[PDB]
This record gives sequence, structure tokens and C-alpha cells, in this order.
Amino acid sequence: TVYTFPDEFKLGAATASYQIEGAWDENGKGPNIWDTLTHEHPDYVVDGATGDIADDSYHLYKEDVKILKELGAQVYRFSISWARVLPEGHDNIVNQDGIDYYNNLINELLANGIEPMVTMYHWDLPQALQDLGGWPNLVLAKYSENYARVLFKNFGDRVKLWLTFNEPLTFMDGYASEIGMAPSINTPGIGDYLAAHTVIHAHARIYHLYDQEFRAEQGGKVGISLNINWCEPATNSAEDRASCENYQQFNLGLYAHPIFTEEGDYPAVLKDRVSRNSADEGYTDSRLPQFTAEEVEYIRGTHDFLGINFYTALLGKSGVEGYEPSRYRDSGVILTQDAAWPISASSWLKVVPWGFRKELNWIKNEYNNPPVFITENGFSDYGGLNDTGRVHYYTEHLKEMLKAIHEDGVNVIGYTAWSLMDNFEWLRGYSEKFGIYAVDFEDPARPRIPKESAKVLAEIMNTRKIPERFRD
Ligand code: NA
Repeated sequence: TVYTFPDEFKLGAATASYQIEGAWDENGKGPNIWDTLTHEHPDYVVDGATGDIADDSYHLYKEDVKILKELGAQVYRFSISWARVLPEGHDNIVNQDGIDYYNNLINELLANGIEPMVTMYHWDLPQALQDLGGWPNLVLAKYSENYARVLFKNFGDRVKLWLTFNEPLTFMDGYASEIGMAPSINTPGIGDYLAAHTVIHAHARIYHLYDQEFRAEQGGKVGISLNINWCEPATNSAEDRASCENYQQFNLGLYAHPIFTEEGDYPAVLKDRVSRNSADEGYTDSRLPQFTAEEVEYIRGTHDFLGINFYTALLGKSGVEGYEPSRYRDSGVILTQDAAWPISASSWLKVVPWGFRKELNWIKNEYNNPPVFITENGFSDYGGLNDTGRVHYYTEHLKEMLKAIHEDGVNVIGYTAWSLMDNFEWLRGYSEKFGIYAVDFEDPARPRIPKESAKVLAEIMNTRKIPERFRD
């Protein structure tokens, strides 16, 4: 039993637009902040890589569907490029080529028995909107609503699973470093919080829009994809436990407390620690933006499920470190990794599968067991088809998830592996490989070829169980 997927559980794989599509200026697509970063600041990216071509999925989408069908995916999670649909960011111009492209992908998926799951925003903000300040500027919440309306109107007759945002915890950091994630702005502890605030408002507007304009007719579900690392106490002390709770609240709770709790608003510890730190440093006003009571009520409850991206764990101990001001310093935890944990090709990613089960339980308890869709989980290497590390990563994480479901009663409803294929890994370029299919980025045809992990995942998807040879 503990090794079998529930009958209704959905298995598949995931990608994101900038990471795979290419065709960055083709057929009317406007520029986004990742076009800007990779063109103007190749020094920020391994190898000076760009997403100009990537996997060429703009042209090769039928090949993506082919490998999804081979895999036996029930669901394909992909994102829509805002500037491919609305090249000016605002909704005055709708690019028919972009509409056609995503319709073609959706129709090809459905014709092959694969359900689309669409992320509206996976980090590729139109440059025209960044030029107003981007996410720190609250005007983007209405612009986001208008973008979502175009998506629901055009695609919602065939798409029943939506994610408003992917990893705002990550993309807010694009406003906390001059050399990091697009748009590479250095406003740590100030602009990143403003970005989060706008995103939360935007998410809520999109959810209400769906309720008001589309749900009765379309009958789908709207969630949001939040990343979170498990944070294990470095020692069993109450003090180290407190630091790990701080971590959860400052990373997951920042977004999930406003949306997924009955109370809404930011977590109290977030409000209180930032207020105290801001006062101590002489600011008249807290660096953390505030919601009014009316906003709190508007935002809370704006969900049909919780999307989770899970990869790894950290150790947390009592204390404070980081630069003043910053979210990490405000969070009141000292974070490390255990040297014993297996490594990957990514500095930040260690293999800690039991952390996945711990995190799922934390979520169950904090948010009253919401339906949870695992929208990403995966592992990096530098290359190779005999990807034993990736196979082990998947089989262990799936086993831990199945224990969470069957032993712990966590309502996990689906899982999409990150990623269907090797792709443009942001500031790491093509140097870190997360695919279950390999792609030759030196071959203009960008062939996708299965790794051992694709074969093992196909076996898991076909049999709906963890094969005996991978069991404890
Ligand atoms: Na339209």
C-alpha cells in the first residue's frame, strides 16, 4: 500500500517558458527581463548563455508532447510567456502568434491524452513593466489581472489547472542583488518585500477574476507554486527549533500565511521581526509593507490547492546572520548544510529525502491539510544518460511522499518532475542538467533523448507503484 499511488493522483513533468522555448523575438514576441539579463549582462550567467534558442520548444512543441507521451505523463506543467502573448506587457495588444502557439501546444497535449497545467508567471516579466519598477510597483497587480484575463479567455475552455505564480520567494530575490536573478536590482530587505506584496495582491486579483468571470463556465482550479526547503534543527534544542520555525515562516509563510490560513496576513513573526529591526536601524517606517484589514480578507482563501516545489533541506540554528537589511538577516536563523548529505551539480541542492516528508507534515499542520500538488522536484548533474543519482533522488523522494500520503494522511494530489528535459538553468546556463531527457545544445535540431531516470519514471507511471528494487 505505502508503495502505490492513489488512483486519482496525477503524475507528470514540468518546464518553464524562458527555459525551453527560444524564439525570443520571433513573430511579435516582446522582450522580457531575461532577454535583457542574458543580452546585457552575460557576465552574470555561466558561459554567457542565453535562452535565445534553449530547447527550441517554440518550434519543437510536438517533440515535447511525443516524449511526454512516451513517458506516460498524465499532466504537463508548462508556463506561458507574458511577452509572447502581450508584447507590451499591458493588454492593449494581443499577439495572435502567441495565442496560436499555446493553443497548438494545449491541443496537441489533449489529442495525446495529456492534461495541461499552466503557470501564468514563471519569471519572464515584460521589460516594459520592469521599466515601471517591476514587482515592487503595486500597479503590476492590475496588469497581472489583465494578463490572466487574456489567458482564461483564450485557454480556459481547455485548461483546468492554473498556477498564478512560480516561486515568488525566488524571483523576489531579483530585487535583492545587483548580479543575481533578473532584473538584478540591489534593494535587499526593501524591494524584495515590496515585490512579494505586489505578487500576493496580484495572485488574489487573479483568483477573484477567475471566480467572477470564468469559474462557472470553465470549472477549473487555481493555485500558486511556492518553493520551500526543509529546515532541520541543528541540535534538538528549543532555541534551534524556534529558528527553524522562523525559517518556515520567512520562506513559505511569507506567501502562504496570507493566502492559506483562516486569519490571513503575513505571519506574526515576520511582521514583528522586521518591525523591530527597522526601528532599531532608525527607519520611521517598517521595511515590511502592510495589508489593511480589507486586503487581508480579500487575499485569504484565494486558493483551490497549494503547489509546492521541493528540492532540499538546510540545518537551522538559533542566531542572526546576513547583511543589514536583508530577508535572511530578518529571519533569525543561521543556515548550513550537513557535509554528509549527498551532493548534486548545484551548490544549494543536497539530497535529503526525509526532509520532503517533514515539510509535507509541516504544511499539513500549518494550513489544515490543503490539497498539495508537487509542481517541482528534481536533481542536477553535469551530463550523462546513466543518471543513477537522479534515479535515486526520484525513487527516494517519491517513497517519502508516499509515506506522507499513506502513513501521515497528507492530501498530496499530484506530482510533476522538474524537468521534462535539460534546459536553460537561469544563471547557471546550460551547465547544470535537471532533465529526465537529455538535450544536445550543440545540435540545431535539439534532439531529446531519454536518460535512465526517464525510463524509471515511465515504469513508475505505468505501474503506479515504486518498483521492488527501489524499496527499502
Ligand atoms: Na484576447
